[PDB]
Amino acid sequence: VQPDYFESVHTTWPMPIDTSKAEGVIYPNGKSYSNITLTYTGLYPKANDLGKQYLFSDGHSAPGRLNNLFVSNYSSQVESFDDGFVVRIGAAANKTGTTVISQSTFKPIKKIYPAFLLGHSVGNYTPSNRTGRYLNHTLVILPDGCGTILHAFYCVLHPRTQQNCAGETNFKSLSLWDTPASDCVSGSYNQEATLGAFKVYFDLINCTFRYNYTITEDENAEWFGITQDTQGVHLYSSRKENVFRNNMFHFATLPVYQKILYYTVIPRSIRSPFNDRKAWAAFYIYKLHPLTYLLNFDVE
Amino acid sequence: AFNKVQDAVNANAMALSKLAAELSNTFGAISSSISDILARLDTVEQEAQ
Amino acid sequence: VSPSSLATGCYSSLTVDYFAYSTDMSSYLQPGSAGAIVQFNYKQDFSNPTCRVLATVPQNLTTITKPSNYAYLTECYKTSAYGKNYLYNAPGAYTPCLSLASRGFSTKYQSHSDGELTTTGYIYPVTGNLQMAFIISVQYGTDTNSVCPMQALRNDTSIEDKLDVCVEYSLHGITGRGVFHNCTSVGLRNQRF
Amino acid sequence: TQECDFTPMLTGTPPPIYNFKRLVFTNCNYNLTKLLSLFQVSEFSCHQVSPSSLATGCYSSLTVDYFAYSTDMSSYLQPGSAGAIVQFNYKQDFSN
Ligand SMILES: *[C@@H]1O[C@H](CO)[C@@H](O[C@@H]2O[C@H](CO)[C@@H](O)[C@H](O)[C@H]2NC(C)=O)[C@H](O)[C@H]1NC(C)=O
Ligand SMILES: *[C@@H]1O[C@H](CO)[C@@H](O[C@@H]2O[C@H](CO)[C@@H](O)[C@H](O)[C@H]2NC(C)=O)[C@H](O)[C@H]1NC(C)=O
Ligand SMILES: *[C@@H]1O[C@H](CO)[C@@H](O[C@@H]2O[C@H](CO)[C@@H](O)[C@H](O)[C@H]2NC(C)=O)[C@H](O)[C@H]1NC(C)=O
Ligand SMILES: *[C@@H]1O[C@H](CO)[C@@H](O[C@@H]2O[C@H](CO)[C@@H](O)[C@H](O)[C@H]2NC(C)=O)[C@H](O)[C@H]1NC(C)=O
Ligand SMILES: CCCCCCCC/C=C\CCCCCCCC(=O)O
Ligand SMILES: CCCCCCCC/C=C\CCCCCCCC(=O)O
Ligand SMILES: CCCCCCCCCCCCCCCC(=O)O
Ligand SMILES: CCCCCCCCCCCCCCCC(=O)O
Ligand SMILES: *[C@@H]1O[C@H](CO)[C@@H](O)[C@H](O)[C@H]1NC(C)=O
Ligand SMILES: *[C@@H]1O[C@H](CO)[C@@H](O)[C@H](O)[C@H]1NC(C)=O
Ligand SMILES: *[C@@H]1O[C@H](CO)[C@@H](O)[C@H](O)[C@H]1NC(C)=O
Ligand SMILES: *[C@@H]1O[C@H](CO)[C@@H](O)[C@H](O)[C@H]1NC(C)=O
Ligand SMILES: *[C@@H]1O[C@H](CO)[C@@H](O)[C@H](O)[C@H]1NC(C)=O
Ligand SMILES: *[C@@H]1O[C@H](CO)[C@@H](O)[C@H](O)[C@H]1NC(C)=O
Ligand SMILES: *[C@@H]1O[C@H](CO)[C@@H](O)[C@H](O)[C@H]1NC(C)=O
Repeated sequence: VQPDYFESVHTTWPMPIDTSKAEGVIYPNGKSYSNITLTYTGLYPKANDLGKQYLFSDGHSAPGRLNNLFVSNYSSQVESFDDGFVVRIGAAANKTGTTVISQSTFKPIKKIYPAFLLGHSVGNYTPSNRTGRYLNHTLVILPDGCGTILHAFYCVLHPRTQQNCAGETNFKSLSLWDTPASDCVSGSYNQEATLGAFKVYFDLINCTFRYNYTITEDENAEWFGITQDTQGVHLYSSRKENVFRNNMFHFATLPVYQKILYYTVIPRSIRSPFNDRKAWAAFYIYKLHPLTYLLNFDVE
Repeated sequence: AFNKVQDAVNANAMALSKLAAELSNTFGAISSSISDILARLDTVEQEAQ
Repeated sequence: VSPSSLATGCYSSLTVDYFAYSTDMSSYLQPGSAGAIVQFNYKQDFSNPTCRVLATVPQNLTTITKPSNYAYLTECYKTSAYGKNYLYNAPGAYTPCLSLASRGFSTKYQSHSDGELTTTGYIYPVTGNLQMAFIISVQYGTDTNSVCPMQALRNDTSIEDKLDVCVEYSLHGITGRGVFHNCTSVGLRNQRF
Repeated sequence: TQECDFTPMLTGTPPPIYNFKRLVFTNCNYNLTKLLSLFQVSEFSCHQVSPSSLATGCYSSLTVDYFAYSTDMSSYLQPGSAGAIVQFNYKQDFSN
């Protein structure tokens, strides 16, 4: 943990919302329009909202060897949900750049899918006296399988009292890892490495559901979104066409009915080697607000 | 001619008086004030009022 | 909405809240009521079309078991430096004292406190057949597919022999009256309408 | 503002319907909670007000008529009823 190294003035590229390109807009469900203009009331971002930036990094790496992870304190930033949010995923994954760690090593910037914990109730970690512990049924959103699987489950999380493992006296954070070299050999994608590394930290007790979703990965623009209402939790994604990737469409409802109040982005460090590493992109989170928008639909 | 000048001034004043007075029509509600409807009824009755 | 229109028509979604509930406390569930039930236990939401049903479940039908008591909450508040601050239900939501109230109640007017929060419960025995309440709400027009009851299902028909005449239609639960004409594709075809 | 006096209604025997009792309150506070905790409501019906608004607002005067009455004769107290109860015992006023 050294969070002044990650959110420094190295990359820090600001990315506001451009409504003239309709960034972060959720499409209406059950219906379509063609070649018209109308007003629509819904949950939308504010125009020119800068949002919040998350910079990720490969961990500490010895020559030829793997060490402890280089994460921020994102596991101790508990944020207010309030209406849900949308995430711009890796817009800088088409140019050159470092992640943040190897300042003299530009590597081709891959995309990083975010991981989330979401809950109604929050507390201290006992005996570490650290805040940020979810204590009842918590919702877990995990990307897996080199970005081909989305796990979503709703369980009680029991901290484990091993070497630190998010439940000892000494407690850095929860932090997740993956290996592009061994876990991401083509032909055999190991789609449980993030799940297993998460299960090192926690016992999953009394899971009400366990859903798995197919994720479409490429290196173009990506938008993810989450809202809650009285029918449950809704998940939104940009489709797979390279044809108007700013439009988000509903792809999942989850039977979660108690009100989500808090969320936590999970700090990651994908444990590539030292010489042949991959540089990492950012992602950007923007909050939704009840707003009226004027929308334009083409004939498609 | 003087009566026509005063007639014009009065037609202008009459349009504004008739605008302001229609905000005290109850139209068959229990009040013309929205605040008293919100303070005296519940949500289902509030909507129809 | 009427119950007989739920029996002959289709809707986008159906939502059912249910619990055990004595029928002789029915007037505490009315909109406009003032007691502890609406304040601390359940407040009905009216933004969608909705129904409220009370019912008795008879002896040998179903595999529903009986609890020992009926039970509701009489108070929920937080203590402050000034005094009590009563926390009231939002429409459709759960009470903020729900985690405290999961500890159970053994006697009438038994309290449970954690930090600022305090809650008080009221129990009384179940006598005779069990009684239940159901809060039902429907949605129209928010989905490409429908929820339909089985008596409202008809087989299938075609339009290709009845173009340019006025017909009734029932298309994936969307019903009405209209004239149909073969055209060129516009709009997203995954959204169907 | 001293508090309202409901102890005539809470002690004694309630009267018959033709000889009903009336109480009138101005300029006082009354604790609606613990009044509701003495009785078990079987039904209510209101006209141009709701009971949750009586609990959260203020008014110039309150007026209560009260009598003993069997709940299974409730439909004889409805407005528009035809029997002996409205004709010879009690007729509800709908001005306020
Ligand atoms: C929700 O989580 C809370 C934890 O915050 C549970 O309450 C704890 O239950 C244990 C039982 O051994 C007690 O020792 C703790 O003191 C309780 N915590 C508090 C803050 O009171 C609670 O049980 C969970 N909810 C449900 C329905 O099980
Ligand atoms: C989604 O994927 C996970 C992981 O592959 C499945 O989790 C397994 O579920 C079975 C039965 O529920 C358990 O016996 C295993 O222990 C679980 N394994 C792990 C690694 O968690 C889950 O079942 C999948 N969801 C569905 C609906 O099939
Ligand atoms: C809905 O379920 C009921 C179950 O009660 C179905 O009724 C049964 O149908 C079978 C087949 O003919 C009969 O042998 C039973 O005697 C019926 N039970 C009763 C109580 O009538 C009913 O068919 C179902 N509805 C539809 C539209 O399929
Ligand atoms: C209205 O009357 C009730 C009595 O039922 C008061 O509640 C009591 O308050 C005292 C001190 O606050 C407690 O010691 C009692 O145990 C309470 N009784 C019950 C049954 O809860 C209530 O405080 C009164 N309201 C106001 C505003 O004074
Ligand atoms: C039931 C006791 C009636 C006592 C009458 C004297 C108090 C008058 C003041 C307020 C009356 C409002 C109470 C409304 C009763 C309905 C209760 C309910 O079901 O919400
Ligand atoms: C008890 C009804 C038996 C008589 C029905 C046949 C006579 C119909 C003629 C007039 C009916 C009007 C009486 C209305 C009955 C409701 C009583 C009431 O108002 O409380
Ligand atoms: C999930 C089943 C186990 C829980 C058992 C709870 C059922 C008993 C409690 C009944 C409370 C219903 C509301 C009480 C007020 C009333 O009876 O009118
Ligand atoms: C103040 C107490 C002394 C007066 C005693 C009066 C006794 C009341 C008995 C008459 C009840 C009248 C209500 C009958 C109507 C009904 O129940 O349907
Ligand atoms: C880490 O925590 C400190 C204090 O807890 C906070 O000031 C800082 O903003 C956090 N780091 C980041 C990157 O948010
Ligand atoms: C990203 O780069 C690839 C190849 O470098 C290119 O084909 C693609 O069009 C670029 N993305 C966009 C949105 O232009
Ligand atoms: C440790 O946590 C307890 C809560 O159980 C709190 O009261 C105490 O102040 C904490 N200790 C420190 C040094 O903050
Ligand atoms: C899991 O569910 C069981 C019900 O069989 C319950 O007894 C237990 O307390 C639950 N676990 C937790 C951590 O609450
Ligand atoms: C259920 O009880 C009723 C009497 O209430 C009786 O007529 C009927 O035969 C019983 N059926 C079963 C399966 O017990
Ligand atoms: C209200 O006034 C009383 C009288 O001084 C005081 O004790 C109490 O703290 C006040 N409460 C609030 C919320 O201001
Ligand atoms: C309707 O139009 C489509 C495309 O324009 C065509 O393929 C189809 O044959 C037409 N059907 C009839 C019955 O004319």
